[PDB]
Amino acid sequence: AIKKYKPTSNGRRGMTTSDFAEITTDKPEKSLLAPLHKKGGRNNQGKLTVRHQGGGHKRQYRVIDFKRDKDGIPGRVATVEYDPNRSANIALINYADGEKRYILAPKGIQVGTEIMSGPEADIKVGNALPLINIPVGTVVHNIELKPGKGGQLVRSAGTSAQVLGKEGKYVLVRLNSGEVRMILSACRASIGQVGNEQHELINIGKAGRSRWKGIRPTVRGSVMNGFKTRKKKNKSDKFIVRRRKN
Amino acid sequence: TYNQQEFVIVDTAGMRKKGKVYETTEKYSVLRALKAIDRSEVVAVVLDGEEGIIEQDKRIAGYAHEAGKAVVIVVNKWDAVDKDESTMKEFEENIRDHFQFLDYAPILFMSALTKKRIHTLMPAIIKASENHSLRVQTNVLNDVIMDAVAMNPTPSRLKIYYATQVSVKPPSFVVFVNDPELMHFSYERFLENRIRDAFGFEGTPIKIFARARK
Amino acid sequence: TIQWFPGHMAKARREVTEKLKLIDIVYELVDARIPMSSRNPMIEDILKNKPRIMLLNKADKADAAVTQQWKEHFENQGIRSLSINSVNGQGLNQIVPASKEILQEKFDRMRAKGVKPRAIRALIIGIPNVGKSTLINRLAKKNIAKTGDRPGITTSQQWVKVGKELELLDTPGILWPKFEDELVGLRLAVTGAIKDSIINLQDVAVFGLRFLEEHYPERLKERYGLDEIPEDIAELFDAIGLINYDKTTEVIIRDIRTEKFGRLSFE
Amino acid sequence: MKRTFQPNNRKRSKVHGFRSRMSSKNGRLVLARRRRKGRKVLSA
RNA sequence: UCUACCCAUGUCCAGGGUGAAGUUCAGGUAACACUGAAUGGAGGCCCGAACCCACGCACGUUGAAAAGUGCGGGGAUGAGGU
RNA sequence: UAGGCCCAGGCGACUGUUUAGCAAAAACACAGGUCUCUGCGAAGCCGUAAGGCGAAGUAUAGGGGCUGACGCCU
Ligand SMILES: Nc1nc2c(ncn2[C@@H]2O[C@H](COP(=O)(O)OP(=O)(O)NP(=O)(O)O)[C@@H](O)[C@H]2O)c(=O)[nH]1
Repeated sequence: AIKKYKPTSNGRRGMTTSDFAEITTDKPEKSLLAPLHKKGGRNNQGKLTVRHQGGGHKRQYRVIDFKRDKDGIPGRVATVEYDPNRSANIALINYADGEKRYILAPKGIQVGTEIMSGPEADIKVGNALPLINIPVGTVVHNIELKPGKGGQLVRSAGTSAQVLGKEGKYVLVRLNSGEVRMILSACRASIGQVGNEQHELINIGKAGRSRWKGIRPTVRGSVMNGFKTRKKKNKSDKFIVRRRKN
Repeated sequence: TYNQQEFVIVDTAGMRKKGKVYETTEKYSVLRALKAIDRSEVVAVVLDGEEGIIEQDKRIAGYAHEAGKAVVIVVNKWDAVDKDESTMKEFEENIRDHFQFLDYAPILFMSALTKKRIHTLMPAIIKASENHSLRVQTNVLNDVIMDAVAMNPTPSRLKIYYATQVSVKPPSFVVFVNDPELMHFSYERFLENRIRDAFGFEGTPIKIFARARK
Repeated sequence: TIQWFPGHMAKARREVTEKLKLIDIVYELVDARIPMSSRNPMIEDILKNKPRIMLLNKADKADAAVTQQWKEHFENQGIRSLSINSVNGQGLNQIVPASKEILQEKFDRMRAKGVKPRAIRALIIGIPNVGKSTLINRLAKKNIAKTGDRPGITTSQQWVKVGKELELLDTPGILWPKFEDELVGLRLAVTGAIKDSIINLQDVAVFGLRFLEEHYPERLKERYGLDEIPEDIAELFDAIGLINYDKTTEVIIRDIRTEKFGRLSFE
Repeated sequence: MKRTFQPNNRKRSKVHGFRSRMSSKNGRLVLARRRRKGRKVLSA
């Protein structure tokens, strides 16, 4: 889970690292790769807009599949791999049809499990179903907002949502941040809670590790010699049942 | 008559901003409102509790302060906003942050609609009546002056020689110095705070005059 | 012998005299281990027609019974005295009421004169290397004064406004220009309060050893892993080891001030 | 110490060249002014 | 084309020390964590050349030089230099 | 051609960065802590607008403040 380094130096005091106990491969697949260069917070004009960014190790994008839509054709999980772009782990699926894909890895996936997505799929980890079919009380992730897109909500590491009601032509869902809102009933969602749940206990432990991850130093405004910002006539306000007053 | 004491009360129809008062001589009444202040000796400024502090309120309070009149800041309509613990201090602290130039004024809360704590207004008024017209002994006042300048020996160097009072309302004081040019507005304000702390002098402005060596 | 008397000590007297009028009350800090020898007659001659209280700081390192007896001796002498521990507030709560009771006469006279009561102005005075700055920092809870484990840290007097209730004046320690009784100088050097690079450490160690042998023979017996009481000093010095012939004197004086031994007093 | 001028032929032509001047309007105005004065060399 | 930051592609760092995790034998045990032995080679780790800086002193100040020289000094596998 | 050594107090946890050419530090940054906004065409920014960064990322994730290792008091 979490590994603690012994204090053999001043820079290693209290540094903790992951364990990588859920990784079965060290090489990605050439087919599902694409170039991805780094921006320094600049834009099409070249001027800086976002501060505290830039630098870091080079990365390559992995083409995840947030849409599913491959009904029938049962698939078998082949491997679980580490992804540098996100905070979760990904899983490779060798569909019986022949085409291979990448999906988010929910907690509890073992190699060799048979997954299936569609209106007739059963309720178990890894499946994907429209919100109509799933019953009350389940924990789901990869929530969709409007039919046809892909997994907008609740897909970070160790986050989950819940289904509450089945009001007509909609569904009541409670999100990770205590939000309660209605979602169109024709949208899709995936069963289970995202894995790598111990990701938040990792101590960086050094000034250079954050530099590796791509974060630049922050200067306090003092030496630089509670107002809600959500719009007051914003749409989709009719769908917010219980506010995020926490 | 209140508590075997007579009183006179005047209303002034409100005051709005100078820039946007381009009315059809109906703003000619504001001159009448300004006149009442000259004939009055205690001023009650009223602010709404439902609405926050508006910039115009600070300007209006300026006229009373510059006239050397006792002021009692008053807020009305608590029936609108919540009445709860620490909601007392939310506006009590906010007023002090914004209304710095007047600090002597006591703060009173009452709502006219529900008639809550209305009878408490006059107890403020009578107390303010005395302080606007008060004299301190010449001996005592001088003895306090060089105690303040001793702990703050940072006035060439300005010299303090004498101090006394001239008027009852407001309490004017004159200090004889080698030269009034050396007087600094920061130091002049410093003298006022010590005097305002030696005695009560609550709810009334104070003015200090400076005279040369003569 | 012991002559240490720099120029800032000389300037401190003049400054105190020139700022005497503003003072309302005086606190005179006196070490508990040597209550009589720690008093300063030179500064006491300047200080008159002013109420004062004797304070016994570092009271945790001294024997309770002798300190309490000295407290009684000061009390029936005709002066108020108290026992205080600066590092952890032990008696710090019972000084503001004492000051109020002492100054109540002038306070009520002024009140009847027709003015609002004001803050109490106190001046702290004493010999160096006693808690005249740690006490202020504890009283103000702010850690505003500079403190160190050697004499002569502060160099200029400073005003500290503790709330709207107290105005404290701090002062560098003051020593009389010339000592008269060598035993007092020896005791002062043992307790600190001297630069320790101007004096002879060997005589200090000899005095400490003979006082220990006279008064606390059992504590000398336990010592640090050795049990003997011979006539000379070289027996104990070469306990744990060319070895330092007599530099171990520092060791002898090193632990005692840190209370490696139990609590004791010299009176 | 490095002096401010470190010569390089490519950058000179890319920045102060003829085609760079002709690309935008202000460069064309510069060329027109230099033609009007009669300078033997124009652009770079 | 100097300097500040960023982007894409290359390139440089003589030698010598210390000995983390892991692994094996194993007092211990019923086996540990802990003994030791062997293996292992981590580190904004250590000493120190090339390279990069610029803490002390002296000289020079119509200088060899419109920021240098001489002797000492700091970093030197990284939040590195180019 | 190759390290001078040993005691006692402050200050900053450490490695690093700064006024090219007077100030290399106790000043800046830093790992950790805490407050606040944001349900996705997100909040913030650059632009008159189109168009972009945030990010092809989704509250264990991003902006904006205050402090500044870790052990014993708040
Ligand atoms: N044990 C103990 N140590 C105390 C006490 N009071 C002060 N000290 C110690 O005394 C030292 C600080 O003394 P300090 O007050 O600065 O002495 P000083 O008279 O102000 N010297 P100077 O006037 O020159 O600044 C610290 O080492 C502190 O621990 C006490 O009551 N007990």
